[PDB]
Amino acid sequence: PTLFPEITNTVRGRFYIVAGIISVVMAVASIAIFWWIFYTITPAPAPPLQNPIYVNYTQEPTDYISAESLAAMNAYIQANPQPQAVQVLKGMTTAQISAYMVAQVSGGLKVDCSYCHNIANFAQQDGYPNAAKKVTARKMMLMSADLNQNYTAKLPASVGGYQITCATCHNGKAAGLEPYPIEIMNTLPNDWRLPLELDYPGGLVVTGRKDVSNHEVEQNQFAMYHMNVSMGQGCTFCHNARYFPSYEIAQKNHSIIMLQMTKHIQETYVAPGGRIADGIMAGKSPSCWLCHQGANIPPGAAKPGQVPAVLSSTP
Amino acid sequence: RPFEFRTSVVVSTLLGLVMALLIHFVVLSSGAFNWLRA
Amino acid sequence: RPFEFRTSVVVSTLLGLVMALLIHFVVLSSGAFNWLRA
Amino acid sequence: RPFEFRTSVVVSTLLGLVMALLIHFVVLSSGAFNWLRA
Amino acid sequence: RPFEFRTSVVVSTLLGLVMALLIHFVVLSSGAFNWLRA
Amino acid sequence: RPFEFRTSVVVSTLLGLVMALLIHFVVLSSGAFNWLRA
Amino acid sequence: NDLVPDQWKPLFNNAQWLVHDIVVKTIYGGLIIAVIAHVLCWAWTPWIR
Amino acid sequence: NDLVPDQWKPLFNNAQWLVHDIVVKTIYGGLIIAVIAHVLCWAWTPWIR
Amino acid sequence: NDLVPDQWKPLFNNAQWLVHDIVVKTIYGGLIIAVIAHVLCWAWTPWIR
Amino acid sequence: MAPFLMAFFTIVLIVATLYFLSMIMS
Ligand code: BCL
Ligand code: BCL
Ligand code: BCL
Ligand code: BCL
Ligand code: BCL
Ligand code: BCL
Ligand code: BCL
Ligand code: BCL
Ligand code: HEM
Ligand code: HEM
Repeated sequence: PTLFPEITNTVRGRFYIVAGIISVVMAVASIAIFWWIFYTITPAPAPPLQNPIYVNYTQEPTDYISAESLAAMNAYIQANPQPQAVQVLKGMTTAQISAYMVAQVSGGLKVDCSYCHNIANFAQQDGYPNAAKKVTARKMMLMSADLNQNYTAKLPASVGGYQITCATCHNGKAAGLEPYPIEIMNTLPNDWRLPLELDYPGGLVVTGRKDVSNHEVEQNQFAMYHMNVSMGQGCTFCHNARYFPSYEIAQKNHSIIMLQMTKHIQETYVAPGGRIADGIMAGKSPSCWLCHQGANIPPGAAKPGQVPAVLSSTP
Repeated sequence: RPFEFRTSVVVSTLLGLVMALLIHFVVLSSGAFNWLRA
Repeated sequence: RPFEFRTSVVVSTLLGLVMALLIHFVVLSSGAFNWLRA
Repeated sequence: RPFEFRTSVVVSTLLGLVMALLIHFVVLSSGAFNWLRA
Repeated sequence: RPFEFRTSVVVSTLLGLVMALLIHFVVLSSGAFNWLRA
Repeated sequence: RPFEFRTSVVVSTLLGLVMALLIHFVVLSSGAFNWLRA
Repeated sequence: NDLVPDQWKPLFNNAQWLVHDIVVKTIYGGLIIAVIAHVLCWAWTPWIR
Repeated sequence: NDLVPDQWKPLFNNAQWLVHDIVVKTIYGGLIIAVIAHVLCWAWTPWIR
Repeated sequence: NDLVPDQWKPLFNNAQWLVHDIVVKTIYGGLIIAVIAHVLCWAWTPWIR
Repeated sequence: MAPFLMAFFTIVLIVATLYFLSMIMS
């Protein structure tokens, strides 16, 4: 009793049905087994870090600090509540000051307290071979305070209350900090650097100028791609691609403040009247990748209200 | 000449090879077995 | 005959050479053996 | 006869030349032998 | 005859010229011989 | 005759001209002879 | 196609029967090796847990 | 095809049997060499651990 | 093809046997030179360590 | 009851396909 004698009675036609069934079953089984294996052997999500004082940076792993160096810390802290010699930290008790050097300044550099000043007497200045590093540390701290109080304050509160600190630039390395690594120089010439010689409210404008050509546009494109790599959000983060000179997206102004701050850093601290002398930072010019490192907010940036009041954006 | 035997050998062999390669790459990149330097 | 001998020889030799090159490159790039300056 | 003598000769010689050039370039770029200025 | 004489001579001459040129540029560019201003 | 005379003449002349031009450009660009403003 | 059995004569030629036999033997050997490898891998490091 | 055995006459010519023998011997030699190389490599540095 | 041995008559012509002999001799010489070069290179600087 | 319902449906599918295939190929 069939309406397909040519399909249900012939041996060849009778094998069509079984072949199709087996093919469908095997395809489904293959897909299911592969995806089950992938989802069963794949690792768990890479979680974030939740330090109360940092964004995406941790100082908690603590073995750079000597087990004996902590003892002289407590011995000095018990000895005197008030700081004997403070020039920048004029408004903190020795308890808070010690809790701040253990947490932030040494955590951002990942160095022992012997790296700066002498364990036998913390407040002595010029009685050991490592005093120049302490002077450089004070100058670095003053620079951080200046940067907080002049450029980060101008940014709106919607961005956040994040403030610059020691771990923002150094990122856990005392010395050997390198802006412009080989990783971020992918499609650019390896000698290229950010052009900190220009006036940034109108420095890189190229649209409809008639006095420039593809050379200037190439330089502008190099700078723009560096900005793209430093943030990791692509070219549409600060621009409306239908008209580049437009001011709509509201991160094109924050970028202006960043450009002015970077130019100020290069002109005041990196090479003030010559990098060879009268200059901290060892002549290493800054870049957007130095702090940001591929994220909108720098991983080492401190949450609002954590740095000392003298160094905060609002003192 | 009948196509059913031949079209089947080729498809089965190709599927097996591709799935084996893909599965070894997925297991290697997962980093959960300590194989080839952890 | 479903398959020529020549096709079998060509396919097998090509697959073998490709697999050998892939395995050598993957073992070299893993950095797990200390071969050719670690 | 499955394969011409000419075809086998051409394939084998081309493979040898390509492999020799590749192997010299890989050995030269590894910096493990101190040859041609270290 | 498996190969023409002209084909063999052309292939050999082209290979020799290419190899000689490549070897001279490689030796020149390494800067290990102090030739043509070091 | 394995090769025409005209083909040999053409190939040899072209090769000689190309080699001479390449050598002149390479020696000029090396900046080692103080020719044409150092 | 006289070597092919009575049941499978309408589907097989005489030359594809031997190739099919070879393929079947290879599949069985591969299955045995895969079972052994999976047992060894499980004994080394369980993946389900 | 009078050199091919009786079983494989429907599949093999007389000129392909010799090449098949050559290929089989080459594959067996390669297998032995690869086994030796893998044994030496494991004795040098185990990759499973 | 009266110079080809009896076993390899169905594969080789009479002009290709000489070229095959030349190729075999060249390959053997290259293998000898390669083994000598590898021994010298190992004596200079071992690449395994 | 996610596994139990899936098992019931799959068993029904297998038994039904067995029955219909036996009906067709006989
Ligand atoms: C390490 C533990 C991993 C894992 C890692 C792998 C890896 C890795 C592989 C598999 C593969 C498979 N896995 Mg497993 N697998 C896991 C857990 C599972 C679970 C489970 C529910 O837990 C299941 C059901 C399976 C099921 C399966 C099968 C689909 C398949 C093996 C059988 C097969 O088809 O053989 C049939 C296979 C054959 C018939 C092949 C025969 C090949 C012949 C022997 C030739 C081989 C090449 C030869 C040496 C080349 C040189 C010589 C020249 C040819 C001349 N896996 C966990 C998560 N699984 C294997 C597979 O076959 O993928 C395609 C595979 O590669
Ligand atoms: C690239 C591969 C090569 C090739 C490589 C080989 C090899 C190698 C062999 C053959 C052999 C055979 N081949 Mg052939 N062969 C090729 C092309 C062909 C073609 C064709 C194109 O028309 C044909 C018709 C054949 C036909 C045949 C038969 C004449 C012959 C015996 C088969 C048999 O009985 O298998 C039945 C048996 C099996 C199918 C065995 C299956 C084994 C499985 C895979 C398990 C293996 C276990 C493993 C080794 C254990 C590992 C231990 C480790 C320590 C873990 N081959 C291709 C081009 N062939 C065999 C032969 O002549 O032997 C004397 C042989 O050894
Ligand atoms: C060192 C230890 C490394 C590793 C490194 C390598 C490397 C490196 C290679 C392999 C290769 C293979 N590996 Mg291993 N391998 C490891 C662990 C494993 C494991 C495992 C589960 O742990 C497995 C299952 C395998 C399995 C395998 C096979 C797929 C294969 C060797 C057998 C084969 O097919 O030979 C069949 C091979 C042949 C028959 C080749 C015969 C070649 C003939 C002799 C000619 C060679 C060229 C000749 C000299 C050229 C010049 C002369 C002119 C021809 C005239 N490896 C670890 C991680 N493995 C080899 C391979 O073949 O990959 C495709 C290979 O190259
Ligand atoms: C120095 C140590 C280096 C290294 C450097 C090299 C270099 C360099 C080369 C090789 C090459 C090879 N290496 Mg080694 N090799 C190393 C370690 C290894 C190891 C190992 C597991 O440690 C292995 C297995 C091998 C294996 C091999 C072979 C694949 C091959 C040599 C054999 C061959 O096929 O000769 C067969 C070769 C021939 C038959 C060529 C014959 C050529 C004839 C003689 C003519 C030559 C041209 C002539 C001068 C031109 C002028 C005249 C005109 C023609 C008229 N190497 C380490 C890392 N090796 C060589 C090779 O041939 O790669 C393809 C090669 O170039
Ligand atoms: C300076 C030391 C350098 C170096 C520099 C060079 C340079 C430079 C060259 C070579 C070349 C070669 N080198 Mg060396 N070489 C070094 C180390 C080595 C080592 C080693 C392991 O240390 C090896 C194995 C070799 C091996 C080789 C050979 C492949 C080759 C020479 C033989 C040949 O084929 O002659 C066969 C060559 C011929 C038969 C040429 C015949 C030319 C005829 C006479 C016509 C010439 C043109 C003519 C003047 C044109 C004008 C007139 C018109 C025709 C009318 N070199 C070091 C690193 N070597 C040469 C070569 O030929 O590379 C392809 C080459 O050019
Ligand atoms: C200055 C020192 C430089 C240098 C600069 C150059 C330059 C530059 C050139 C050469 C060229 C050559 N160099 Mg030198 N050379 C140096 C060191 C070397 C060394 C060495 C190991 O130190 C070697 C081996 C050579 C070897 C060679 C030869 C390959 C060649 C010259 C001979 C030749 O082939 O003539 C064969 C040449 C001919 C037969 C040409 C005949 C042309 C006729 C006479 C017509 C000429 C044009 C005519 C005026 C046009 C107008 C009239 C119309 C035709 C009607 N040089 C150093 C580094 N050398 C020349 C060459 O020809 O390279 C291909 C060349 O151009
Ligand atoms: C590029 C490759 C060359 C070639 C290169 C060679 C070489 C080289 C040889 C032959 C030889 C043979 N070739 Mg030829 N040959 C080619 C093309 C052909 C063609 C064709 C295209 O039609 C044909 C029909 C043949 C046929 C043949 C036979 C006439 C002859 C014997 C084969 C045999 O018995 O193998 C059966 C034997 C085997 C398959 C051996 C397998 C060995 C395995 C691979 C293990 C090797 C281990 C190794 C040596 C040890 C390693 C030590 C290290 C230190 C670790 N060749 C091409 C053009 N031929 C051989 C000969 O004349 O001998 C007198 C020979 O030596
Ligand atoms: C890293 C440490 C060593 C080193 C380690 C080794 C080792 C180890 C080896 C070599 C080998 C060789 N090295 Mg090395 N090598 C070094 C540096 C060099 C330098 C240099 C400038 O310094 C040179 C020139 C060379 C050159 C060479 C070759 C002589 C040789 C590889 C030949 C080849 O390509 O075979 C592959 C080539 C082919 C397959 C093509 C052959 C072409 C034939 C000969 C011409 C035919 C023409 C005709 C028309 C063709 C007809 C058929 C056509 C299809 C139509 N080496 C350094 C100093 N070198 C190998 C060797 O000894 O080989 C014998 C080897 O094993
Ligand atoms: C936090 C206020 C802060 C401290 C503390 C600090 C210290 C410091 C030291 C001790 C060095 C010198 C160590 C060595 O000998 O080189 C040093 C050098 C650099 N610093 Fe710095 N620094 C602090 C803050 C900051 C901030 C916020 C930045 C980023 C703008 C910054 C940058 C640099 C750079 C660049 C150098 C050069 C070091 C190099 O290896 O080249 N520092 N800092
Ligand atoms: C993405 C790679 C990218 C492109 C392309 C791009 C273009 C662009 C142009 C053409 C200008 C000048 C146009 C004009 O006439 O003013 C310009 C200028 C600025 N951009 Fe840009 N820009 C790209 C990327 C980015 C990103 C990701 C940012 C935010 C970090 C950014 C910001 C700015 C700023 C600020 C300027 C002003 C330059 C100045 O006034 O001198 N750009 N960009």
